[PDB]
Amino acid sequence: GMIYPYKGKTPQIAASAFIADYVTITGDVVIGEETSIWFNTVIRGDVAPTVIGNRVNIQDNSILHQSPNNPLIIEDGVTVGHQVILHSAIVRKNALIGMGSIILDRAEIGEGAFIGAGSLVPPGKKIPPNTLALGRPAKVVRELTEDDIREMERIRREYVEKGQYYKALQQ
Amino acid sequence: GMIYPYKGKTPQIAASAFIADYVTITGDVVIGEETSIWFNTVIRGDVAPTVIGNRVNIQDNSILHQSPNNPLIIEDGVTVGHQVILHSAIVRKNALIGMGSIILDRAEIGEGAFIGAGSLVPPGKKIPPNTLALGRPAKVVRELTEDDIREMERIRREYVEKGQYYKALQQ
Amino acid sequence: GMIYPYKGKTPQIAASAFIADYVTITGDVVIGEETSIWFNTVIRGDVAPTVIGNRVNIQDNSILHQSPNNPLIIEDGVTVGHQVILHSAIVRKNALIGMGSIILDRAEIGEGAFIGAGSLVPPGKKIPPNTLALGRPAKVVRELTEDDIREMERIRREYVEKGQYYKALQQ
Ligand SMILES: [Mg+2]
Ligand SMILES: [Mg+2]
Ligand SMILES: [Mg+2]
Repeated sequence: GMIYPYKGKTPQIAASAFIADYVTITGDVVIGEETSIWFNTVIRGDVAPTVIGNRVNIQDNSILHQSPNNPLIIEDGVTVGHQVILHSAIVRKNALIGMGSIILDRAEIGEGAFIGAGSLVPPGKKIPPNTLALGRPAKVVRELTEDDIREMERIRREYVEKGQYYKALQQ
Repeated sequence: GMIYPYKGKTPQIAASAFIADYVTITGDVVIGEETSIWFNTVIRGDVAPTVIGNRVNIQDNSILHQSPNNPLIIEDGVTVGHQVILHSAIVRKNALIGMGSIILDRAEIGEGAFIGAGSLVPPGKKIPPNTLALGRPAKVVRELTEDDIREMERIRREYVEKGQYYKALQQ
Repeated sequence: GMIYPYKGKTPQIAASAFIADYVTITGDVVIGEETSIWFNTVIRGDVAPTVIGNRVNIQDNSILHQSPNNPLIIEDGVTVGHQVILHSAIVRKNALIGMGSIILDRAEIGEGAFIGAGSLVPPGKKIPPNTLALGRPAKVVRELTEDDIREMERIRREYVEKGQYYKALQQ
């Protein structure tokens, strides 16, 4: 793993966090408790602040960055799939970002919302809490069911465990 | 090059296989002879079985993973383009996956099929063998001319050559 | 950072160029003065020549490659966003390729053109200089305003400086 400062700012990573290999984190970045950053993921906090909560999982090959004056916020329990681009996005508690998705500047993903795989959420777009949105540009296609919420809950719990397991293996 | 075991399962890589730098391979994964896994690709076998045939090429920055109970099967001679996401997908012999595509769960890609760049094959979708499928979601547009099929044999064979060449350089 | 020669040709990189960690560059590749190749980017020059001008920035997780007899050309001042796939593209002076885009074989991006995020420019497609192209397939929708051009100027100016800043930390 690579850690780099930027103009006097360095990442603040919880001790329980898992930082996979070939990951790069730089600048003004805060990573919460039990959160896991998977393989080859890049997080450059050299434009605006980046705050990632607890028990969050940033899956493999993702890119997190920002545009001027637009902080990147990822609250507790969030799941972000493989190869996702988060650019100054605001991702509220428990949301899930489908793999291969691009979440643009100031777009706000509602609490518990689910973004389908391969979607593009345009600048400033707000996705209502607990809904399913997908497409390019992403549109809400329906609100979530209790079965969807159960699986989202299962996914983030699973990843907390996998992160701890891989963290151990890193010996 | 990073190899990790996962819960009792450890990657089994053929001797003639080329595993590029910054590649990560974990758990229940099996890689065949003469296949090449290119730069930054991530293959996490921690959800379900992953089997990769012989003479296969998985190009740069790809992500291979699985959903529960859905193995990831990639038969012989398959060409996986740059930065592709394969999730519990079943790719039949000699098929070609265009760069930037996303093949989702239980989606089966028929033998000799050609998935156009930037495509997204939805969960459970079956793609007829010997056909060309494009779009998001991918739709079959036509059949492959003998010329197409020969360009695929040319690519497939070419990557076995490059695979062994870079493998030599590595050493 | 990995630097590999290919079939007797080794990458020629200006001394002022910044090459981030986990970057892989091989073969027939020329990188100009002060350009910055960001984290996890892959530049494989093993099929056709690749020439990258000066003060260019290739952002994190991008992949540059070619098709037979189709050189990959990127002139001075070009900005290519995160996770971009450039395959035998001809990118003219000062153009900007939005993050998550796929620019295909023989496609040419006119001087100062701006490709919107997540776009796909099909093979052979030509984008007029100083225009905004969006979508998949991408389509020209309008012309760039005066401060759109001003912003583009600001962008490549910061990356030239940011690359030099990170370059120093690297040492
Ligand atoms: Mg950026
Ligand atoms: Mg997965
Ligand atoms: Mg290629």
